[PDB]
Amino acid sequence: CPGAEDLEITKLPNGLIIASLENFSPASRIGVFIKAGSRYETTANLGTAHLLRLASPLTTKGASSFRITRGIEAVGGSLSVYSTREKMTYCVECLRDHVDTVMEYLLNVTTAPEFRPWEVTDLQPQLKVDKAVAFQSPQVGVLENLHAAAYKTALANPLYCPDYRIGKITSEQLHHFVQNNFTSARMALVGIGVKHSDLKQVAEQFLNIRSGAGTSSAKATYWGGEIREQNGHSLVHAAVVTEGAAVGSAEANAFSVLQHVLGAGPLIKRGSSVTSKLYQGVAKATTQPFDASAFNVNYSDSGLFGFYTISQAAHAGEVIRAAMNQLKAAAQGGVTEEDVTKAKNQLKATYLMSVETAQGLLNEIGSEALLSGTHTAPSVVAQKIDSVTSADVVNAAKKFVSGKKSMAASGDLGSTPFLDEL
Amino acid sequence: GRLMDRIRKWYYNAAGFNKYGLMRDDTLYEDDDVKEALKRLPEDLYNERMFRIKRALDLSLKHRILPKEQWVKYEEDKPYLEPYLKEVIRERLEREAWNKK
Amino acid sequence: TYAQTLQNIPETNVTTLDNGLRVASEESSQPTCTVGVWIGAGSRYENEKNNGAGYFVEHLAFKGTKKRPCAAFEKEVESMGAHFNGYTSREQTAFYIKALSKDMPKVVELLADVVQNCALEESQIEKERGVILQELKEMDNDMTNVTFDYLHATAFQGTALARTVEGTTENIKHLTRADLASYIDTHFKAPRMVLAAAGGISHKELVDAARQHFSGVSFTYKEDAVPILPRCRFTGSEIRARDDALPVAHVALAVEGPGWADPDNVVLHVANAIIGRYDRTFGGGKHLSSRLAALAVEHKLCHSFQTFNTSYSDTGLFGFHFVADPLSIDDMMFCAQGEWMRLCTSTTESEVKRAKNHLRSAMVAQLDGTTPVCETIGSHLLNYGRRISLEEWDSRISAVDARMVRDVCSKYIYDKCPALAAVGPIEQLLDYNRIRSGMYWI
Amino acid sequence: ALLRQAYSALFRRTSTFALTVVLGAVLFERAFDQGADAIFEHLNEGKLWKHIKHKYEAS
Amino acid sequence: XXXXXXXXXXXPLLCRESMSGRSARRDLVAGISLNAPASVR
Repeated sequence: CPGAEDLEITKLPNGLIIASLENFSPASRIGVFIKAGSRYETTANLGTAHLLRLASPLTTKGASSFRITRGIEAVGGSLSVYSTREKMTYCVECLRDHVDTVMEYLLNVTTAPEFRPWEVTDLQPQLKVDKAVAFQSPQVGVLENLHAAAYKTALANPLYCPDYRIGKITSEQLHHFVQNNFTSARMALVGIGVKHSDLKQVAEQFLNIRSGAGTSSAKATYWGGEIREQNGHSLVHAAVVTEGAAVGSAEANAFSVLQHVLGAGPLIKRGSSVTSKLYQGVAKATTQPFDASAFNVNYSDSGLFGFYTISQAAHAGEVIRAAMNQLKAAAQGGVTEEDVTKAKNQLKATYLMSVETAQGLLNEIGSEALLSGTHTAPSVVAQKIDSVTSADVVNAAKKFVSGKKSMAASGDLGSTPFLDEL
Repeated sequence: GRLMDRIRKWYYNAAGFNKYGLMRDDTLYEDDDVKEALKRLPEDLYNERMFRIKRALDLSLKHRILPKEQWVKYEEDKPYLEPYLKEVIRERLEREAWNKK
Repeated sequence: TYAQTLQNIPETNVTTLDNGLRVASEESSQPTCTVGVWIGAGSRYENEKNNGAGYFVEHLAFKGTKKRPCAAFEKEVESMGAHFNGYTSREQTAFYIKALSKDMPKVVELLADVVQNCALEESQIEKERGVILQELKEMDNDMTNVTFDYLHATAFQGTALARTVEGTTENIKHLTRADLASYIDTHFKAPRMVLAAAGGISHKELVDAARQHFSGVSFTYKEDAVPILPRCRFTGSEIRARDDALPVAHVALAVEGPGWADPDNVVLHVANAIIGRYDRTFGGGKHLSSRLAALAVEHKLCHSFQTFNTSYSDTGLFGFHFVADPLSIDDMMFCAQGEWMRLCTSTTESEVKRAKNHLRSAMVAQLDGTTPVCETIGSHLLNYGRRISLEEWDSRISAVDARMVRDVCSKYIYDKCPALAAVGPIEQLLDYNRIRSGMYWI
Repeated sequence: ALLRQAYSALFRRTSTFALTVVLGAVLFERAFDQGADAIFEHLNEGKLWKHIKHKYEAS
Repeated sequence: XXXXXXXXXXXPLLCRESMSGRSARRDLVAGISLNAPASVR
């Protein structure tokens, strides 16, 4: 009766990664991590990555659009597609028994779509809907405009399909995108609550199609732009970033610590942030309610770092300038050796409880197994983080004040400062 | 035994919708299945079907037909809708079976 | 195999203190953990004068204690990478902490400090006056929120359950430090509290740190006695708050539930799983198994619909809620009530064989993490008096068949006068009598 | 508890409601007719052929 | 099999803490599900 098991990893001749782990949980969760996304779109096929993840329930070469939804729901299972600008995960959850059942539809969707022209055409207007509900949160507005103002290509491409290309994505563009990117050396069959010998058997004696590395991406050229949206909303969102560090970078951990030094989102419900020098530093400058956190993204070949301020209209200027000064003062040395250790503690915490969930665990395993075909022991990831000096943090702050900034802000920008005013 | 081909080719000419310049699938009665299959047709094939039908309609009100030269040959008849119609039926039979079990 | 992994879940340990406080834990090998106190207190325990006091208290829980004021308390909690969170319902208040498994004893001390030695600074209260008054204006634009409050306001009209958790504007305006302190002393008492924990925590060391910081024994029998709340009367009624300028309309319809104790609550969840839920982002579309969802897609009946079985101590609310355009309401309500009758009349074994599988996957998904396990544990004791393992839930669920779903639904739904809450542009949906006649004969 | 006992059995399912009305109309007809007939004949004693019949049967 | 939905069209939160937790911890994930409301982070 159940005990402590190890995580296993296998690399097929295909270049395919199989990262499994048995935890004896009554719920299995299998995913297919793929290096796809809008990062590989060009001006000719914009939005084909968005339509692609909406195209999951469409007919496949082995399962009808009917049987996919009906067969999965027949066993309480669920199918979902999460994707960023340069990653694509196809997940399935179900009871331990009906793994093989739901595994079929998962395999059919990712490795054998048909993209029937009439089904594709009928799906096109869902782009309008899915975008409209996601854009209800003002952050996705400036966050998409940020990448547009930060880069020139690849990462500059929007995560949600642009309006002008809705209904104008061909069924052939979906086929080409899957053929060029969903290749074996770019994917990983990652499972949880499954024996490795089974997950391995499935990946080879069922899963194949185009091998190799396929279409590559033009590495992200930096721009440094200033996109501003005037929409009269009483609240003004604003983001200011420079080039950060990539995934698996040396300066990667240094920025994450600087993030918690400045502070990233309250840890106490309805609570002020004391550890946050950013939250506090702005609070001294403005009177009214607001939010100001540290912003940090790490991509494969680049990254962004800075601050995001949700503030009132006329007090946007006060908050933004104050939030800027906090990174200036942080670069001028204003970082206690305890602040680092306190941030290195907050960070080691955040990481650990994030992997509590089934989503967090499968993602964390599959993320690394996809890029660097290994899983790092949680003790060593705890080593790599607190092996960051106090100087490394002040250095990361120095790079912000020095580097070329790119700003995205949407709201009533009547009192929102331009980028050449910071 | 080339008998079956003899009989089909005979009926095709005896039917005489080729005199109107109509394909076999043009004369298909549009029930729920045919209606759905038609909506799956590519633009070009659909716009062409539309003209052939409107031409047959115009001919019918004239009580005239096309010249013998413009009659659709039996071997030149394109079953353009039949592959679509078969999948529409196959899909439906699946649902009807899946809703009983 | 699934059947074995249920049997092999570490049982939840329970021990009781001198003062009646219960301590429960689910020990795993987690470097992190969640541990807090689930109190049997809410807006039902409140009344006309102190309505929303427990919510006013919830605002002042994290704002510092006697031993350590606001500045120190927030700084101490943040530094250990620990997250402090909580809530308050109509019948249940909770305050819990997410932290490393090593900080467990310090956490319990931090928890015990808030529930007992809360500061309630006279100056701090005046700040949260405007804070809550803003959260009221902000929640007032949540149409789903406004509807469900209205549902309670008319279903349990004239009783304690008809009150909102946040309370009146007048009450928030005029609540005193004395009123707040009174609520805390009256309700936050050891026997009505459960110290739950889940993660890499030794149960023994949990009850030890608990034994230390949860001290004082009660003297009389009264302070050992847990109050028996006065019953709440259901009313076949409706409340229609009309606003045609409102973009989309919200409608909630419900019958009276059985209560936490009743084993029929399991069947009602199986039945609710059959109809399920939907919103226009459900990729399944027209092929969804849920009949109401399929009809909702085929005829564009609604933006979203959900079914709920909100249970309370002695009662509940079995019903559904949907969001629709001004001219799709009547057809949506029509189909919804039709599927209700379909439950009582036509429910097939094939349908519940799916519904059971969904409910199985649901209750397991409910326990994904330390906090949702702690939430279950803190509530299971507070409502059932014990922990119900997933193994036991499965046994109850697996015994559900179509003949049973028909009976239980016919018992709570058929020919019953429902409660109706309707907000927004609501002309197409009209007359209670028509809605009432939709309660019988499929 | 007739008002309840009648509801559960007779008035619940739309079927038993109809069967109640059908059988209720059968009972009502026998009852009402005999009743009204009695009230009318008693109000007119010695006036109907029903009464003065015997006076003319030397058959 | 879990998660709340929404509804809008095409063609407030004004207090420091009830609109807190939003400023992009990371950046922007985009989730869509066969039977679950479209996620967004």
